[PDB]
Amino acid sequence: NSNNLDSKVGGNYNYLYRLFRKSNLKPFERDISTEIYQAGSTPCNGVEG
Amino acid sequence: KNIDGYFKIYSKHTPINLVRDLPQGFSALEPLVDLPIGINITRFQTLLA
Repeated sequence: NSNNLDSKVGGNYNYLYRLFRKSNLKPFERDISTEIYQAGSTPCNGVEG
Repeated sequence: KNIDGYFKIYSKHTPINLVRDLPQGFSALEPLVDLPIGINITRFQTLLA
């Protein structure tokens, strides 16, 4: 645990993760692309949809 | 070769005497360099002088 080390009362928002992604990944792979994932059947471009 | 984040470099240098063609012969390939990089690679280009 690292509760007292980095967690702040304002909420340590530096700890990010990929929650939405098109497919499962192969072992030993990393991804840093940040494109907006079409979670619905409609396509969407720009900055949000 | 690129398998599981691992880039394998095998080589053989040979003195020859031929102007255009690929000769018929047999000599195995010793491994030279492994690199534990971890990139998804799809294309490659050689570079001349």
